[PDB]
Amino acid sequence: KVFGRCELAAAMKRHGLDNYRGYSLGNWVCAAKFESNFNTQATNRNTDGSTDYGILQINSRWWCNDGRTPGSRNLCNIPCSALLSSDITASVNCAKKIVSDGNGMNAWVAWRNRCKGTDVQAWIRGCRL
Ligand code: NA
Ligand code: NA
Ligand code: NA
Ligand code: NA
Ligand code: NA
Repeated sequence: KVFGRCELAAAMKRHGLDNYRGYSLGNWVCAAKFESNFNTQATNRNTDGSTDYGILQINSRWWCNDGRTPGSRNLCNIPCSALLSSDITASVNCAKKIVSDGNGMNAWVAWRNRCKGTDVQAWIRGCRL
């Protein structure tokens, strides 16, 4: 599923990401834009044999099991395929596990480069959220 900006913002809001560990909603929308272009089916293969999955391009080395990232972990206790669903539950829950504290969004390089230190409120503008 390819979400619209405000559509994803609203879903992320419903799922509790607004001000999660102090990160306002726009942060998460901004990260998703530059990680996946709001496409739940986004995948990226890395040279280390890991893969990034879903709206937030969550990586298989640590966070999910894809059965092909040898010697890796699954801290979200999910198959990585769960991160490709139109149902954003698994991606949100896993994102919350990644951000386990208030510097946690540094995990996403795209967030660091495109969102951190920015007025992320623009990401929810026009959404009435
Ligand atoms: Na929802
Ligand atoms: Na893994
Ligand atoms: Na797979
Ligand atoms: Na899917
Ligand atoms: Na930006």
